[PDB]
Amino acid sequence: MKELIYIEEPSILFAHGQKCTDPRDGLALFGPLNQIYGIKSGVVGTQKGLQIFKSYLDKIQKPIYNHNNITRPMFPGFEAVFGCKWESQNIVFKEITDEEIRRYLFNASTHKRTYDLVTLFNDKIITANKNDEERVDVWFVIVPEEIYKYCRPNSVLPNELVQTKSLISDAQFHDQLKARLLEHTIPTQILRESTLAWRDFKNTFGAPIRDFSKIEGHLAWTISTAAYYKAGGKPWKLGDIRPGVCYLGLVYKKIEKSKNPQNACCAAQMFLDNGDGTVFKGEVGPWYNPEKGEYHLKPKEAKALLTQALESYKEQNKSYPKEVFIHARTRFNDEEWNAFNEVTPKNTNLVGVTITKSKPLKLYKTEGAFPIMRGNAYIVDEKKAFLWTLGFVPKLQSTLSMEVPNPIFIEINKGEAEIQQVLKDILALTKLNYNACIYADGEPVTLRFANKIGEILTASTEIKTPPLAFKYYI
Amino acid sequence: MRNKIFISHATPEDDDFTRWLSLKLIGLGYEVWCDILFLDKGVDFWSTIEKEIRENTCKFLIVSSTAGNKREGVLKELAVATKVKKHLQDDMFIIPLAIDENLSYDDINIEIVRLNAIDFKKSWAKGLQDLLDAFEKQNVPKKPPDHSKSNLLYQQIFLHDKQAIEKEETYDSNWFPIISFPNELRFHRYDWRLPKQFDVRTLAFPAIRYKEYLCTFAWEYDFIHQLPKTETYNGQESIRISTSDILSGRYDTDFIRNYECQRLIVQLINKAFELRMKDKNVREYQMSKTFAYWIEKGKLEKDKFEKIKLVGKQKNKYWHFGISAAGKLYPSPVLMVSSHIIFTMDGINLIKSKSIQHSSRRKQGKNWWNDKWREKLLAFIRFLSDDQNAIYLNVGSEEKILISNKPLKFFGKMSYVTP
DNA sequence: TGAGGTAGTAGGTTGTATAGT
DNA sequence: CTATACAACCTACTACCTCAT
Ligand SMILES: [Mg+2]
Repeated sequence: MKELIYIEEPSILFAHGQKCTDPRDGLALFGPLNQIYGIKSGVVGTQKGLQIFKSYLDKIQKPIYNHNNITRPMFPGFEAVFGCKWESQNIVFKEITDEEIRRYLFNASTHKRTYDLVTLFNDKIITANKNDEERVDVWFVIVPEEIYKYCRPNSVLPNELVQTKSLISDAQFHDQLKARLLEHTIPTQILRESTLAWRDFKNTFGAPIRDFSKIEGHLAWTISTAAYYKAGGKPWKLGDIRPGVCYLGLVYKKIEKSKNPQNACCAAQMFLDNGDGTVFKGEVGPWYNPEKGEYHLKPKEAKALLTQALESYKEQNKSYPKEVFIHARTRFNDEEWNAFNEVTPKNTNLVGVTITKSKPLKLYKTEGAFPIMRGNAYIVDEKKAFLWTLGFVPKLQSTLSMEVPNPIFIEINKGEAEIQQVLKDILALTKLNYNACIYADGEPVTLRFANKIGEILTASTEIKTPPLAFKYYI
Repeated sequence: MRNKIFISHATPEDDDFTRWLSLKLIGLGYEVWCDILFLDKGVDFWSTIEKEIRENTCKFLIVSSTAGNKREGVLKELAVATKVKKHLQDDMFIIPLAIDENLSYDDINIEIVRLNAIDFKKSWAKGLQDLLDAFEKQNVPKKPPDHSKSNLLYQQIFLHDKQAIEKEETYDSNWFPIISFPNELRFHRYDWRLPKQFDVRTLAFPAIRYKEYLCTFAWEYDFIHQLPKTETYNGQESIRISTSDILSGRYDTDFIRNYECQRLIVQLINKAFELRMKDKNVREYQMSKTFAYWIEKGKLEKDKFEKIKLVGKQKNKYWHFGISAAGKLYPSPVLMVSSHIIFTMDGINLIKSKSIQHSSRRKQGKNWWNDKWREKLLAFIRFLSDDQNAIYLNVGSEEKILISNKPLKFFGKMSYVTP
């Protein structure tokens, strides 16, 4: 009978340096970490897109309840929640028209149809941002359904809608839109006409196609908390994080396009205590491995990344961090790490940590309907442990993984550290996701966003973008 | 002297607001008396409200919800402020907190219908400002705010009922450890007897081709019916590698490393499993990665095992609990079992299209809760077992792999009261 | 919340080495 | 060059997990 230690749940700290466990409650109770002058919201949507968005801004001022407000906290309303106004009176609109939508949308190719509406929005956004004397804190892209429906690979507009035959015989619109807008940094928050106005989108039966009555309070929390983060201030910070750590999350994406199938973009995302995050964009190499089904780096690029992270940290924090954890889902080749070692200052401790959600040690509580509460961990080796970032959470009285939860193996592949701090720091790092405001995420924010980030690297590759904060990459 | 801000509220209808107002207020400096903070146990408990309303309550806040006006307890709570409204002889002693978008005048109690509207309807924040700004206009007492107080309460009171508690609880794994491994692992320079082009997975034993040598836990003698003219191999000739060494890593051969060896056992273990289910009473669901095994309808009496219900019905489709075997060497070699829900319209004929299955599985899954998922799986392992302590996986006639039916148990102090 | 998309993981299908003409 | 004896992909298929949230 092995024994499970327990990791006390990390506390994220909100206004007045008062800390608790649920951002939803932490913000609702005290508000954001840095209260901000009111958000000025630009809209890049159909004249309808404005009314819906306006429906939301107006809607969220008032409280909005979830189905059960223990499992999902209610949303007091934006002003009560964030102590500032995200006013619908104050919108700064750049219109798009069906004529624009129809004209661009219809092209036979998905890609020529995608890449150009993407181009359309940016000029509309870019023109507003660069040109405006008037300033908008966030640009919200209100995507008519007609865009969402058809701007993805594998979605086939009938041959009976296409005005022009394809000129010749990536493609996800929103990510691209973030990617193109990447070189000039602007915060893009993308919304779907359907989500904002979901009861105004009935199906043939006349019931709404997607019905959110259960989680409507929740949506606002996710949107605002993200909207809040883009507009300036972070909602919250990790409460008791020992000074001077660096969490670095290694992100790659395979570039399918290259004839040689090793062409995968590379990144590292730097998190300290806030999760505002900094995304260090690495340039494109032969990272993917055919034999190994793995991602990896040559030292010379690898040295630039750690350094790019270390130096920016220093420009940021006036010293080199005394502890650096590099997380990734893969083991580290000794040569790859040794590249990392060499760049690193002498007394800084560099830890590589492989967080792999392989399907192991599904643990079933003996008694009761509910599963093992989250924070239980089993420690395999001084090096290797299993962490439950998912599982029943009593503040919620709900389980976080809605099935029996799957713990994540954590191994300090390279470097030496106390596994107990590792589990701790990772349990902490699930608390930092500004964009999806939940009690905690399954994955630490280091590697949580890689799959989304990965598209963004590749979708824009000409660019050599400076290291940037998350809101830009969100 | 009187400092308090008593909040009269309906529960649980205005609980979300009442809790928000008090905590926000308490944090702001105010002293708030609300039922929400306490856990009263006394006859006076009505009295406590009355004494507090009677004497120390500077302001009476009442939740102006439809429920609040029609509530017996609140209406009783209300009774005093009016009784005590005069004594104060302050007009603004009672404050309707109109939090409800939908109050007919008819609902509103007459006493407070008259009164001024503290509008939490349009926004909660404006209402707080309005409630507070009204507090400025009349000098309602305050302390410098310490939100520390605000969430000491929230953390201590509201969160009191459910939090991590030092409790003891054991959890059953889905890793059922292998018990016994064949004393040696041997490699046969099968050579001429060996044909590369043949497939051995109709060889009724775990066999895989590594290099030019032959790999398995079956002694060389084991394959006859399907491998002729191999009475020609010296007993001596094949390598005979200590298994009890390999897990250790005691065996590293520059020709082949333990990592290589460790990977190898696993196809066998899984294969060993795959065969045994060939003859262990369960029809197998095939997923591309590996097979899933679900007992057919009626195999177990009334479709239940050991009191567990491993076959059932959903809609027009029967569901059949099924399982898979991952075998993993490390940290401790074990059989890993992931659980499945197969689907049949009729008791033994499998459903054609996954999409119906994927829908079935998600729809069916919602019913089973941690308690249910564990019992069915353990029983299913319990079901397979060919003996009291373990399952039997047959590599070879004299060589067998034994895996405990009951998975590893982890005991942790620290758990939560079941709601 | 849930209809989606992702991420494991095997493999059989497949594209490269070897080898003999 | 062209047989194949193999290597290393690529592909369903499924359990999770996310978002144009
Ligand atoms: Mg988002």
